[PDB]
Amino acid sequence: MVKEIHVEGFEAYSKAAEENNGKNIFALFCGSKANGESWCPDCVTAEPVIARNLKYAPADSVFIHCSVGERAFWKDQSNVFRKDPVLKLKCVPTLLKPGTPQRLEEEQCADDNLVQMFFQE
Amino acid sequence: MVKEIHVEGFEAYSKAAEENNGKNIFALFCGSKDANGESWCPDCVTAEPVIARNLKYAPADSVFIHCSVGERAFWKDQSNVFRKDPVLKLKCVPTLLKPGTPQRLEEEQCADDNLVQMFFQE
Amino acid sequence: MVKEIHVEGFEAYSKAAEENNGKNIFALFCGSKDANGESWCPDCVTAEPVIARNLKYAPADSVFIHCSVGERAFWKDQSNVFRKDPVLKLKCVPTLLKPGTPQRLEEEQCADDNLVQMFFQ
Amino acid sequence: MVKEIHVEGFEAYSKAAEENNGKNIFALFCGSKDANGESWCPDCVTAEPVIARNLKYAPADSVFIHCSVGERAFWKDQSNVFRKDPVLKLKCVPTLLKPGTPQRLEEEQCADDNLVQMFFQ
Repeated sequence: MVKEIHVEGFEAYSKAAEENNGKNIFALFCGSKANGESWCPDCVTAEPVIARNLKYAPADSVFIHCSVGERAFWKDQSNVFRKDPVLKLKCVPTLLKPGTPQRLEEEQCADDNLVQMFFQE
Repeated sequence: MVKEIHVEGFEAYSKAAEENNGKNIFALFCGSKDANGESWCPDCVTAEPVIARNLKYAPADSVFIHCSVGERAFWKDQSNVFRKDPVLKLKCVPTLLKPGTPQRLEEEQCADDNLVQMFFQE
Repeated sequence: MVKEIHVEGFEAYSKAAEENNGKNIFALFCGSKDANGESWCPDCVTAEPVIARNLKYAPADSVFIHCSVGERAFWKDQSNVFRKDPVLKLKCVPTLLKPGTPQRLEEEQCADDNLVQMFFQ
Repeated sequence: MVKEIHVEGFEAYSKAAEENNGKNIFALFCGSKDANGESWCPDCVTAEPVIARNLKYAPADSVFIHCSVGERAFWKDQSNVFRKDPVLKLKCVPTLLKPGTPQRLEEEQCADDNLVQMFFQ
């Protein structure tokens, strides 16, 4: 297993990221959950692909699962995730290694080989 | 210097990419320029010199493909061949990408001197 | 002008249709737009102006429901509520239909000026 | 209907213009359409239907000249006959112009329904 952190919203994400700033951080940005209905279909498709490829990450990695909030919050073009100078999120799902060019979006987050490449190097 | 190819449109990109498939390819996708070198894509204008002075960080034997996607009116079409390509999946210009990898920069990140260095660096 | 309702998703369409059940209902089913006003459905983009300039041919008290079915990822789901509804039985976007009738146009026929006129007139 | 002339290239355009010099001429300059295919000019393709549906606003005597300037490579030549012509002074395609007047629309303005109606009226 790889360490995983589950956060809801930008403040909770920021705390997790700042407390792991010394580590190999991978982050998935996805829509919030009717508990057991995500509003983001491509998020739901990505989760299991990401889950089965996390083993390819280097041993002491940290996986942050970040729920961005409700669809209406996410649709706000000026929301904190879209305007963050490092995250610069354009959509959910996004898989990213913060502060690097390593990014996958939408259907690419369910692409088994690209997700393996993302975690492995 | 690093080998550079300058291509205009999808079929010309496709030829360069397929003839260099055995090589370490970096690609920049930008708006086409006018007859005075004038560009409709302001973020593309900004990115060009940052990318130019960081290419030296790419490995030896890299190939840099400078791809003009065409006019604004071509690019504005949400169904254009660059956006629908299953590998490129372009969402905006400028895009800096290693095709078939997670290595991608978009818009103002293409003019970020440290992210562009990191993108080329190996 | 003809009365127009703009709805997003199945629940909002269902409200509009049930509150207009005593009226002459025309419905367009289209891919959802981005903040950018931009569409993932190119046949939907081509149809809206054709439909906009032919709506004047509808009987004066008609009700035109513009229904955004959701994102591509929602629509691609072959079992989604729009495709499975017993009355709508949507097979594609765009679809122009008078619910519970044989009157239906799909894909490029929604940008056919004479067939769109015929649909409303 | 309004009289229309379809010409390919400068010499053909010059013959149509000179043979109609007594008349109210409107001219559209667009890219050539390659064999079995559309043009290389997307803004030309967008303009054509807007222009076609507003031509009825033109006055009595009117003549509409549809002029293909040639291939993209010819057009991109900054010294080509259309760009250098002392009356046409073309800067881009599409261009809608009443030769020898200040009446001119370019690029996206050629698909602006109200500016095109105004140009013909």
